[PDB]
Amino acid sequence: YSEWITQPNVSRTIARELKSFLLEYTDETGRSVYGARIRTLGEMNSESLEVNYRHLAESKAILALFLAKCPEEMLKIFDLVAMEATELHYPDYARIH
Amino acid sequence: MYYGISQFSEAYNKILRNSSSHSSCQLVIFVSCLNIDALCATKMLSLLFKKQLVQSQIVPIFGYSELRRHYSQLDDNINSLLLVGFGGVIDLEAFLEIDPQEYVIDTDSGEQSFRRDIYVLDAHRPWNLDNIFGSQIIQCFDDGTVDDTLGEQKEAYYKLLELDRKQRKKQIHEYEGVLEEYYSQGTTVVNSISAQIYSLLSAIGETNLSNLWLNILGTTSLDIAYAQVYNRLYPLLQDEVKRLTPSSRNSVKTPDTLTLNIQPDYYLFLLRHSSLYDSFYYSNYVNAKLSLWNENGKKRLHKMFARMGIPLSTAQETWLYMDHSIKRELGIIFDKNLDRYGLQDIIRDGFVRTLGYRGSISASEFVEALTALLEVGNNSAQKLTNLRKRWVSNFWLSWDALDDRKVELLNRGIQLAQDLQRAIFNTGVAILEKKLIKHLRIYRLCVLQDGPDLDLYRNPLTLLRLGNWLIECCAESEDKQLLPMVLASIDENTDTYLVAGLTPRYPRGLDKKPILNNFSMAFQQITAETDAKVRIDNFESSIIEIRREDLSPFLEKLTLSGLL
Repeated sequence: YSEWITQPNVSRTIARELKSFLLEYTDETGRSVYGARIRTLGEMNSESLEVNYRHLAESKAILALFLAKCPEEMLKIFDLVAMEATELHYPDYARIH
Repeated sequence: MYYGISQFSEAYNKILRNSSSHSSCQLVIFVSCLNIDALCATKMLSLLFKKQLVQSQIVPIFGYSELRRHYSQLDDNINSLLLVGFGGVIDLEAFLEIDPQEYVIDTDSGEQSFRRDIYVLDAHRPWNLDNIFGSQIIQCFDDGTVDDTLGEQKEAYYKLLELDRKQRKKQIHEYEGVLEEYYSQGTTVVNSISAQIYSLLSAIGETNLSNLWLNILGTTSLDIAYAQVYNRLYPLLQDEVKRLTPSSRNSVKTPDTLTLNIQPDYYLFLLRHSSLYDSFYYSNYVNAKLSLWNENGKKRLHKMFARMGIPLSTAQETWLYMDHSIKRELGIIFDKNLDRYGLQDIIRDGFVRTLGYRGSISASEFVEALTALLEVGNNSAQKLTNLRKRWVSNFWLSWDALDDRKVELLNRGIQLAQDLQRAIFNTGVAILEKKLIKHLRIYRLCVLQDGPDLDLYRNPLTLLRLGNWLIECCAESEDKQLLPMVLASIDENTDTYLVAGLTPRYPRGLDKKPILNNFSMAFQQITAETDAKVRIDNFESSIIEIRREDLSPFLEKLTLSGLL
């Protein structure tokens, strides 16, 4: 698994995949959950984004399997994706964290 | 009319001719305390009469009762008075029981002259026409209003005075109509007294950076309530700053250099002494735009700093120690962000002063410090008199804070301003959370019955702080109709409410003709009908104090009256 996550074509695809998850996963009310959580994260000036695993098991579940089987690599990618998502949502959050 | 803007010099020359000598003190300055603009005007005036070595007395006065007290105990040696910040809106000749034949001297010739001048330095309007035209002793300094506007009222006044038959009846009915349409206008302030005195100094040639700063301060005090007037006067202040600024460029900061600048002075509350966070938080305008009195508005403010890229810890640093890169960049950060929140009117160019190495102060911050000193710097009628004495005594703390030799007292003013605005904000969120405002058909009513800080709101200025905070919150909502407001607070010691009748105003960024305070004469009319024991001797006659039991009958008659 780790050899697969670190293969750079796969890694770029994984980055787009988790970014798509944080953008387009919704509550059944249609709200993007991770939109709201990123909004809250910046309002709290927090370094941590709470991701629910079941939401990833519900959409693009291969990423959830990778996250279970190979978390050291996968969290490394998912952190960069989360930073990109919040920097998109809050420009210059790189100055805060 | 009496002394136009073009001829204040003649009035000042008359003051020196009549009331200057090495021999004797002859000039008395009555100044309304609890008025920053009157304070600054009196400071400029006192520096002028210091330089010209005129022996003179200043008496700070709370209201018309204290005026008529102090006037009654002036010796005949006193042949000039200056009434600063009051007296225009009332027939002083009748109120002080003047008889010109009791004051006339050396009439010879179709001519008159008098043993005491009474000059009036007041920016309140409408002028009482007996001061402007009726009296030969009362001498009002005019901004131009009388010559610009009151020709018809002048004509009506003089003809009705002369007009002691059907044509005669129709004419006196007509001119009664004119004068009773001129009276029953709502009250409004049209100028800064300090800029009026500055025009006098310009006519004498006495302008300097001290007097210009005092003019800026007295003028800046109008900005909360009378923004249109401040926008009239701001360009002239820019002209004078450029005229008096020295010629050196890229000047090295030096212990002796007083530099007075035009530069970005944001609409934030005590930015250079607050933290950045607190300067947003306790600003009237920011609270109005963000609806900051509730948790969702607080979340929005956090959202704002997060999108600015400013850490909340950095935002909460005391501004001196806050990150230098952020302070250099702050104008760019505001420009890039505040339109997204509708806070674009935070951007403003205002007057900043710095004196050597002891750090910058804006006119905004300085007037806040001065008001804080006026508010909190230091059998019922006796207790009320002792209270009003405390406010008279606060005047000299604001006065002394105007001097660079006593900047520790200005720092006391800054601290008291922060804690006052905290009390204002806490009482305000109490009002808006619990919905103390009642939406009566003609005006909004708010009455403070109980709670903390209630012993502050017996001061008229602190009550007006809460009123202005509420009114800024109302104005920035499109939901609310722009009704006038009544705001009241009980004094549990005197058993009297202090009641303030407050104008509405348009939202801060928009531009229209000013809207006038008609609570002044409305309170007078209810007072004239009623048996209630209400006092109306405060100089700002839209503020009264009334016994607790009388309030509900009074407000019932107020809302049944059509005057509002």
